Amino acid sequence: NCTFEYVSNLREFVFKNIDG
Amino acid sequence: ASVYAWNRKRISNCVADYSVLYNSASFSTFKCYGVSPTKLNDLCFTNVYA
Repeated sequence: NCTFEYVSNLREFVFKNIDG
Repeated sequence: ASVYAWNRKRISNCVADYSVLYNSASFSTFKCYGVSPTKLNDLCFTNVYA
């Protein structure tokens, strides 16, 4: 059941989930 | 697929152009219910079943 699929030292990331 | 084993396709996140299908004489039947067949491109829904 897949509803989405996308394909494209210090590293910072911010992950959040707001309003879907 | 057979009519009793009707196949269902799920459509999430993809732009589509229902004008090249509505303008096609190949389709012997194009009838819409609850939504006008002309004004179709403006509508927006979260998911589509085929």
